[PDB]
Amino acid sequence: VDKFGIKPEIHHIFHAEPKRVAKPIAVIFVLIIFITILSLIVTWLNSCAAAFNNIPTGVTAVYFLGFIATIVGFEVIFARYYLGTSIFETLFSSLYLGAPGLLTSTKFLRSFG
Amino acid sequence: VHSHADGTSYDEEPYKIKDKVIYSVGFSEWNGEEWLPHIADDIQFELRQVDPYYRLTLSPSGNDSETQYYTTGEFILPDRHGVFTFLTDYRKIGLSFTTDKDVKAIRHLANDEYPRSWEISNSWVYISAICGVIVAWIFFVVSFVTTSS
Amino acid sequence: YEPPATWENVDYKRTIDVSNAYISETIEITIKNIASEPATEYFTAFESGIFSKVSFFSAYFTNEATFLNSQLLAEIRYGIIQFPNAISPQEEVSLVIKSFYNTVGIPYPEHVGMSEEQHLLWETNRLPLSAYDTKKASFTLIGSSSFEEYHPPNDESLLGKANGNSFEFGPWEDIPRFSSNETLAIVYSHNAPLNQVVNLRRDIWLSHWASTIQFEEYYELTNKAAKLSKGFSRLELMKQIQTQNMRQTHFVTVLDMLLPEGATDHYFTDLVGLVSTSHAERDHFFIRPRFPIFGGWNYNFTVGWTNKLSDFLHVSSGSDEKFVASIPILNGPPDTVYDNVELSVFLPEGAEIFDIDSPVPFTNVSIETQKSYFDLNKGHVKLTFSYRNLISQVANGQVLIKYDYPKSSFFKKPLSIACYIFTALMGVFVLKTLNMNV
Amino acid sequence: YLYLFVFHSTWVTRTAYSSPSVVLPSLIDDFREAYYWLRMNSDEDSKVAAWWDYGYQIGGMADRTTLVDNNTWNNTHIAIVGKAMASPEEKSYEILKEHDVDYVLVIFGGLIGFGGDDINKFLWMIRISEGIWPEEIKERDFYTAEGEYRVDARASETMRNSLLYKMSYKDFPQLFNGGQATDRVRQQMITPLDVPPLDYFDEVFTSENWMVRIYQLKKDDAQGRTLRDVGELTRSSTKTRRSIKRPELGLRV
Amino acid sequence: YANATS
Amino acid sequence: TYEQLYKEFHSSKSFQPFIHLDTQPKFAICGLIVTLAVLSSALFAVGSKSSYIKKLFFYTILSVIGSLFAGLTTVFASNSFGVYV
Amino acid sequence: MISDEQLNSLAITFGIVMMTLIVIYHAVDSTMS
Amino acid sequence: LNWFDDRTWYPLGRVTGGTLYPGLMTTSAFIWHALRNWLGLPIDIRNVCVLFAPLFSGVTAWATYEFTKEIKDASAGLLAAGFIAIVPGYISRSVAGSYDNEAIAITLLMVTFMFWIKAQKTGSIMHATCAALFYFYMVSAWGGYVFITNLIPLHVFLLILMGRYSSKLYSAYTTWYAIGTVASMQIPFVGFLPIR
Amino acid sequence: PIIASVSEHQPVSWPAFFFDTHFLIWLFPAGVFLLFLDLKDEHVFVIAYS
Ligand SMILES: *[C@@H]1O[C@H](CO)[C@@H](O[C@@H]2O[C@H](CO)[C@@H](O[C@@H]3O[C@H](CO[C@H]4O[C@H](CO)[C@@H](O)[C@H](O)[C@@H]4O)[C@@H](O)[C@H](O[C@H]4O[C@H](CO)[C@@H](O)[C@H](O)[C@@H]4O[C@H]4O[C@H](CO)[C@@H](O)[C@H](O)[C@@H]4O[C@H]4O[C@H](CO)[C@@H](O)[C@H](O)[C@@H]4O)[C@@H]3O)[C@H](O)[C@H]2NC(C)=O)[C@H](O)[C@H]1NC(C)=O
Ligand SMILES: CCCCC/C=C\C/C=C\CCCCCCCC(=O)O[C@H](COC(=O)CCCCCCCCCCCCCCC)COP(=O)([O-])OCC[N+](C)(C)C
Ligand SMILES: CCCCC/C=C\C/C=C\CCCCCCCC(=O)O[C@H](COC(=O)CCCCCCCCCCCCCCC)COP(=O)([O-])OCC[N+](C)(C)C
Ligand SMILES: CCCCC/C=C\C/C=C\CCCCCCCC(=O)O[C@H](COC(=O)CCCCCCCCCCCCCCC)COP(=O)([O-])OCC[N+](C)(C)C
Ligand SMILES: C[C@H]1CC[C@]2(OC1)O[C@H]1[C@H](O)[C@@H]3[C@H]4CC[C@@H]5C[C@H](O[C@H]6O[C@@H](CO)[C@H](O)[C@@H](O)[C@@H]6O)[C@@H](O)C[C@@]5(C)[C@@H]4CC[C@@]3(C)[C@@H]1[C@H]2C
Ligand SMILES: C[C@H]1CC[C@]2(OC1)O[C@H]1[C@H](O)[C@@H]3[C@H]4CC[C@@H]5C[C@H](O[C@H]6O[C@@H](CO)[C@H](O)[C@@H](O)[C@@H]6O)[C@@H](O)C[C@@]5(C)[C@@H]4CC[C@@]3(C)[C@@H]1[C@H]2C
Ligand SMILES: C[C@H]1CC[C@]2(OC1)O[C@H]1[C@H](O)[C@@H]3[C@H]4CC[C@@H]5C[C@H](O[C@H]6O[C@@H](CO)[C@H](O)[C@@H](O)[C@@H]6O)[C@@H](O)C[C@@]5(C)[C@@H]4CC[C@@]3(C)[C@@H]1[C@H]2C
Ligand SMILES: C[C@H]1CC[C@]2(OC1)O[C@H]1[C@H](O)[C@@H]3[C@H]4CC[C@@H]5C[C@H](O[C@H]6O[C@@H](CO)[C@H](O)[C@@H](O)[C@@H]6O)[C@@H](O)C[C@@]5(C)[C@@H]4CC[C@@]3(C)[C@@H]1[C@H]2C
Ligand SMILES: C[C@H]1CC[C@]2(OC1)O[C@H]1[C@H](O)[C@@H]3[C@H]4CC[C@@H]5C[C@H](O[C@H]6O[C@@H](CO)[C@H](O)[C@@H](O)[C@@H]6O)[C@@H](O)C[C@@]5(C)[C@@H]4CC[C@@]3(C)[C@@H]1[C@H]2C
Ligand SMILES: C[C@H]1CC[C@]2(OC1)O[C@H]1[C@H](O)[C@@H]3[C@H]4CC[C@@H]5C[C@H](O[C@H]6O[C@@H](CO)[C@H](O)[C@@H](O)[C@@H]6O)[C@@H](O)C[C@@]5(C)[C@@H]4CC[C@@]3(C)[C@@H]1[C@H]2C
Ligand SMILES: *C(=O)c1ccc(-c2c3ccc(=[N+](C)C)cc-3oc3cc(N(C)C)ccc23)c(C(=O)[O-])c1
Ligand SMILES: *[C@@H]1O[C@H](CO)[C@@H](O[C@@H]2O[C@H](CO)[C@@H](O)[C@H](O)[C@H]2NC(C)=O)[C@H](O)[C@H]1NC(C)=O
Ligand SMILES: *[C@@H]1O[C@H](CO)[C@@H](O[C@@H]2O[C@H](CO)[C@@H](O)[C@H](O)[C@H]2NC(C)=O)[C@H](O)[C@H]1NC(C)=O
Ligand SMILES: *[C@@H]1O[C@H](CO)[C@@H](O)[C@H](O)[C@H]1NC(C)=O
Ligand SMILES: [Mn+2]
Repeated sequence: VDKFGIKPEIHHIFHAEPKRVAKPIAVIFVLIIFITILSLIVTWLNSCAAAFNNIPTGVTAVYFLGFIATIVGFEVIFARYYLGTSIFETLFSSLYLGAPGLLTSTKFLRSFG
Repeated sequence: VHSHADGTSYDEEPYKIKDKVIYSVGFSEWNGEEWLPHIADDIQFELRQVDPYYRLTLSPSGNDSETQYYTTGEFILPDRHGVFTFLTDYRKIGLSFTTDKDVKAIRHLANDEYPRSWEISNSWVYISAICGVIVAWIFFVVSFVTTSS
Repeated sequence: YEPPATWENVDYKRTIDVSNAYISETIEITIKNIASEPATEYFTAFESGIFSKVSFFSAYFTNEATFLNSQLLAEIRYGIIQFPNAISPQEEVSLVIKSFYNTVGIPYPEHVGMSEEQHLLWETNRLPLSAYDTKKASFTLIGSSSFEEYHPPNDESLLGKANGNSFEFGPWEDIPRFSSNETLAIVYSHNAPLNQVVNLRRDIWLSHWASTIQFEEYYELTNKAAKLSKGFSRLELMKQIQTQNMRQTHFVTVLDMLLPEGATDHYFTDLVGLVSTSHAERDHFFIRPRFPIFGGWNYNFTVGWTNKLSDFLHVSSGSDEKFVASIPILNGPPDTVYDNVELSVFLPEGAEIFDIDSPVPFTNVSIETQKSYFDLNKGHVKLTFSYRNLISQVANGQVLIKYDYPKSSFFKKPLSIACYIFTALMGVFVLKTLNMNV
Repeated sequence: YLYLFVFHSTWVTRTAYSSPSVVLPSLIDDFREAYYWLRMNSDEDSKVAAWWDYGYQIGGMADRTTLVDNNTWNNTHIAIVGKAMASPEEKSYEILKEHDVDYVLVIFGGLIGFGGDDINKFLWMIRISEGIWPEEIKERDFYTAEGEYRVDARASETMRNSLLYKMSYKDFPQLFNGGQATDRVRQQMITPLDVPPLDYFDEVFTSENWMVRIYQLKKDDAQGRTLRDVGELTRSSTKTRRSIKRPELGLRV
Repeated sequence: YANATS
Repeated sequence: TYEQLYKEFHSSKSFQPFIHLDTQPKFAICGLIVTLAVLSSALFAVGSKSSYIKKLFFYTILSVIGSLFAGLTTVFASNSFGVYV
Repeated sequence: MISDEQLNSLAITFGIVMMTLIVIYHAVDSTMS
Repeated sequence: LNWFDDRTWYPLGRVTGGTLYPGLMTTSAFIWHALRNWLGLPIDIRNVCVLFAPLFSGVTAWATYEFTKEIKDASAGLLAAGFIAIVPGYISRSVAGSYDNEAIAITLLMVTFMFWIKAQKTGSIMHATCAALFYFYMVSAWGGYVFITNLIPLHVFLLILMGRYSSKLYSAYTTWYAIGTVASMQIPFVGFLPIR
Repeated sequence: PIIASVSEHQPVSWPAFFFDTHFLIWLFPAGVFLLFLDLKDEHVFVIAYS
């Protein structure tokens, strides 16, 4: 009776996509982390750990600002990589920031330390 | 003819696991002087790798002047990748034998086709940690260079 | 549309030659004007398919030695022959028309053996097709050893007789115009390969610093002869070889390329590497493909060589910076037909083309640039011609290019390399004059 | 000792480690001839079955689809190929037809004494097939009764009827006048009565030195007769064809 | 010694 | 136009090379030596511990000479290896 | 192009020169220091 | 990186992006692009892949010189470079035409080791970071990276048993492990293997 | 059964060690012995590698 009649239907059976945690518990843990970071910053400031005493002045100041800009800058670049920016644009912005940023940072560290 | 359920052809964007697609084919009969729409209720479409992953009976959708058109109401491609065959083998005793085959590759999901980290509630705790760490690191560097021992 | 019947044909003699892989036709035509108005034009009739497959078309006087102006016009199609000086209203003219088509007869038995002889079936109109009535006509077939007819007609007059390597047809003595109704189907014996180059990309590179011209040709060859029944059996091929059957066979075993005199540095490769079975003799380059090319098989390959620039490039007399190059359009095997030719000439970087001309009509011409081994700037000037139906030894003309190349452009290339190196050196100096110490 | 080191290194490099495997010196260029034939005279969407050793090269030089290659990540698939290459031609036909195969490519060095041909690898193919399917493919049936691995008139009847054997030694005794060939890799003599015919495959290409042989799976019969019976029908003309009697067929369904 | 049968 | 150009081409002198190909290998081998000498000297000048206003001057002149030589020898060597420019 | 014997001679010459110069360097480094 | 070819392992295909070490192809393509656009030399890709290994033999020689200079001195390094330049055990798999994973791997390996030595005896964080970056390069280029993953710890472990622990050891090994481990999981063929 | 069949995964005979290293094969053990009599951390790395 094979080779001749009609064959029954077949339907694929798909697997299960992973379950995701309910949003309130994740929100609670994000609040925990935010409180922890606020704790860290206030702990630093309350103690004399960070006292902002050796602030550069004069010409060294601008070098300081260049060092700060290079540091924040790279971070910003990475954030934009996290948002969707390509890897080639990331490497090009990294080179453009890293040449003069490296010069300014080396000069700051060589003149203030 | 098979295509995406929306209507996009295969060549505009090749297939991919768990996609939605539609298949259609027309049949006509010769009675000696004319070509007339053929009406049958037991034609079947198969999607096979070596074994039939799908086997679906076709329903009539739209008659033309000479050809009756059958379709497979939109279905979902399996979650397995590989080279599949879309096949219509109309082999019924007493009539001519019909064979339509199409060999097409069904691809895996790309790296930029998964859901992003900010869309899964679980990752929310892990992004926050990383984000907080980076901010603290910046403050630490500043506070390190602006303090005196 | 029909051209006005200003002429009448005293006599019509059509001889078709089938010796080569293309059809050659010579018409002996005697014409006299039948109107009182003087007319300097004559029109030639061609069927749509024959018109598309026409490669070469020319005409002259049976007495003079120079050619008239014969141009194709673009569903019988027409070619126009122009007369230098007008004719009397009633006077005789003796024309000789020659044409070469890109078509050939298909094998009548499509599948034959490795050693069997081949026969081809060719279909052409039997009575003279023309737009001017003819009062005498004749047809002849030459080039083969045996001629037969496929489904001959009952009427005795519409039949032919054999001579030595010849086949004459009926000497009819009154034909009306546009009488292309009966179609003749002839079967003849052609036991040679039918070579067909589906695409040729011929690249000529000119260099003033080295004083060399380099030719690189990429062939895409096919064999339109009978297919092999029973498939290929290397044993049978070897038993044919060792039997010393050097008979004219219809598969390609060795090609003979005819190169310009004085060529050097020959090479023969294909898409998979370098082929070692090639041998150079004076003016000739013999080539053996990886496998014999039987009916229906393809082979895409590449040949190349070098020549002295002083044979193709001359200097203008008014200034030492205007050059004229005369470059051959085809350098290939003896009996071959081409279906698409893209001929590219590469002039040096600073060259500005001033004048161009081709001896045969082309389908396209274009000018662009392309970068090469030391082209830091825009690159070599690429001048490309596109031709359609070309035949091996009837398209023997030469393309003429007149360009300008000042000494500034000659010396600017080492200068560009020097600027690159100097920039790198300045960069090294800059990198070694700043400290990154902490 | 330093200078001698230099000399020894140069000699070892020039002698042992400076030869490609796709061209053999003598030149013998039979791999690139059959690969370029596959690339020029076969449909672009064509599947070529062969042993896994020659996977990459095909995909790199013939530019056709393969079933296995050197990146041996799935072993069941390789076992399927080796079982097709180690079974009678009917079983091999069914297997290779299920996988939509068009061409089969074998390597044979019996004429020039290559040595790295397919027969040498046969016992390995067999071992893998045996591993996946122990009760269908038995290595002991490819030896003689005394334990020899022969290909002459003393070869076992299972080795004689395998696909690789008939696809390697076809038309080989007729290459020599008199009908007595010598396998230069095995030093055994082959007679035109040793090689049985192929009824399910057709030779489409043999390289100039017989190193690479490409066969094509023939299409099935329109009437539904087995390809074996079409072959017997061609190889047999008898006046008294058979008796009247009756078929032992079963009930029509 | 290559990635090939022996 | 074809006629006139043909007549011109067939009534003119041939191409005479600037420097013959057979000579260019020697010129390349000599210019490579000159380039090596000059450049290697300018690297010595870079290593020199003298003032900056004079190191710049010497380096620039030496590089402006070595680069001309290196370009010429690049052309000659490329032509001599079989890669015509 | 270059031949096979020529490339062999070139490789051997490069090796011999390299070994001789490393020996001279080692002798000067060990003797003068 | 997202390549799926339907011309190998016919009915199944192969996900070639995530089952392949993409370092060799990436380096060859970068060299091709740099020759074609920055030097104005459009060399055929086939020739690039053919001459890849003769080009990196010299870098392997230089890295062996540096490593041996880190061991004994510069004269020993010159001897080691001369040896590794022409020794047949390395030439067997780096002849012009041999375009396998090792054509570059033996180079990167050496470089990694060099940096690690400079990281182990000086205590530098920068040299440990360079060692980790070239270890990532080797993980992306060749599958025998696991050798290094087992050789650098063993070393450290031995130094602990001999009583030779120092703060330089902590600095070097901890920096290398952290950075190289987090970086080696980005190759899709490796994935979560460094932890399981 | 497959890893056992590839010619690159087989043990080595002694001549192949002399074929690939002319005389470096009997300087290699001596150099390891000489690195043991002056044990530094870098040398321990070389010994374990060896
Ligand atoms: C490496 O290469 C090798 C060789 O190329 C690959 O190996 C192949 O892998 C295939 C799977 O991908 C495998 O095919 C399966 O074999 C299963 C076992 O078959 C044998 O046993 C059964 C008895 O159980 C016999 O009847 C049969 O003849 C064999 O001897 C089958 O169970 C599978 O069949 C199912 O799938 C096919 C098509 O996918 C259907 O036609 C069939 O009807 C079955 O379908 C059911 O299951 C699927 C999900 O798998 C459902 O979607 C479907 O709706 C059906 O579900 C109903 O039935 C199930 C019970 O099965 C029930 O639980 C459910 O509730 C429903 O009622 C399939 O035929 C090949 O045999 C195998 N080849 C070899 C030589 O080993 C290997 O994959 C490769 N590795 C890779 C790629 O990584
Ligand atoms: C202060 C300096 C800071 C910079 C530090 C620099 C390098 C850190 C060292 C190692 C980090 C490893 C992780 C980065 C991987 C980036 C690849 C990528 O980019 O592939 C990614 C994704 O493919 C992959 O994952 C596959 C893995 C890639 C394997 C690596 C290729 C091998 C090459 C080896 C190196 C060759 C040397 C050059 C040749 C000579 C493409 O990203 P996308 O284009 O889709 O952008 C979108 C950005 N979304 C995704 C975040 C939105
Ligand atoms: C950083 C340290 C690097 C150390 C060196 C590294 C690698 C080299 C070692 C071994 C490589 C062996 C190469 C074998 C040659 C194969 C081709 C061949 O054999 O050419 C020979 C010819 O040769 C020669 O006459 C060359 C003569 C002198 C060459 C110029 C000096 C070379 C300078 C090199 C750098 C130049 C750049 C200057 C920038 C300052 C065959 O010519 P043909 O008949 O085929 O030409 C076609 C026929 N016509 C001649 C008519 C066209
Ligand atoms: C960013 C990193 C850049 C690294 C380099 C930096 C700066 C210098 C750049 C280039 C200097 C010249 C390089 C020439 C290489 C092409 C030769 C070729 O390709 O030769 C092959 C065959 O071999 C040869 O004949 C020469 C053999 C000796 C080659 C010696 C090479 C020494 C250097 C090794 C590394 C070279 C760079 C690696 C990437 C190519 C071309 O054979 P064919 O059949 O295609 O044509 C043949 C011509 N018919 C078709 C007309 C017959
Ligand atoms: C690098 C460190 C620092 C940076 C950061 O941490 C890691 O990485 C940032 C991400 O970029 C996150 C944003 C992603 C985009 C997302 C858009 C949503 O809205 C869209 O929703 C679509 C569908 O619903 C509509 O189609 C659209 O139109 C509509 O804009 C919005 O709700 C939330 C938002 C903005 C995410 C917030 C947190 C961010 C900024 C994260 C930071 C904390
Ligand atoms: C002193 C401070 C000054 C402010 C700042 O720090 C230093 O420096 C700013 C930068 O200029 C950033 C912007 C860059 C351009 C970027 C374009 C985005 O478009 C994307 O949108 C995604 C979906 O949301 C798509 O997926 C992507 O493909 C698509 O590129 C847009 O959304 C965000 C935007 C504007 C960035 C936001 C963060 C900014 C403002 C940074 C701040 C933190
Ligand atoms: C102290 C440090 C550590 C903490 C941190 O830096 C400072 O400050 C955190 C913020 O709290 C950020 C979260 C805000 C909530 C936000 C919800 C979004 O979901 C949207 O989704 C859209 C699509 O449906 C819907 O339209 C919208 O309505 C819906 O809100 C989600 O994308 C991103 C998420 C979770 C942010 C992640 C990063 C966090 C944690 C940041 C860290 C970097
Ligand atoms: C500083 C770097 C760059 C320079 C270089 O590396 C070190 O050092 C170069 C050497 O000088 C090499 C040449 C040696 C001479 C040798 C002669 C042969 O000449 C043939 O031609 C006729 C000639 O009279 C006759 O017939 C026969 O002698 C013979 O057949 C020729 O084939 C090869 C050739 C020229 C070598 C090529 C490679 C060179 C240029 C080497 C470079 C790579
Ligand atoms: C400071 C520098 C300056 C001086 C120099 O270095 C130190 O000191 C020179 C040596 O004299 C070297 C030669 C030795 C003889 C050797 C013979 C080979 O020829 C055959 O020798 C047979 C033997 O068994 C083989 O059987 C054959 O295979 C092999 O071809 C030849 O290839 C290389 C050659 C000539 C050496 C080349 C380098 C030389 C000239 C060296 C100079 C560069
Ligand atoms: C001290 C040591 C010892 C103990 C241990 O380490 C620390 O701690 C264990 C964890 O419990 C780990 C498992 C968690 C579940 C996790 C699921 C992932 O599945 C992903 O697979 C991708 C395909 O690439 C998909 O794309 C993704 O969607 C999908 O999430 C899988 O890859 C890894 C796996 C199994 C973890 C690794 C092993 C375990 C057991 C770890 C041990 C080795
Ligand atoms: C790996 O299995 C393997 C590598 C090298 C050799 C080998 C030769 C291979 C190819 C050759 N050509 C075709 C030029 C010659 C070879 O000669 C050799 C000589 C020795 N000696 C001197 C002991 C060693 C190996 C080779 C083989 C192989 O034995 O065929 C195998
Ligand atoms: C070799 O040349 C032939 C002739 O041009 C190519 O054949 C053509 O291939 C394309 C694509 O497959 C088809 O669309 C054409 O119909 C073919 N033409 C003929 C006359 O057969 C062939 O593709 C070339 N092969 C390679 C590997 O380049
Ligand atoms: C002649 O010139 C070119 C032949 O190369 C053709 O026109 C161009 O064809 C290229 C090929 O893709 C296109 O990219 C261009 O857009 C086309 N136009 C131009 C202006 O370049 C065509 O054969 C001919 N063009 C004509 C007659 O205008
Ligand atoms: C199509 O429509 C119906 C069938 O649903 C029937 O009238 C006939 O088959 C067709 N009609 C016309 C007008 O073509
Ligand atoms: Mn390998």
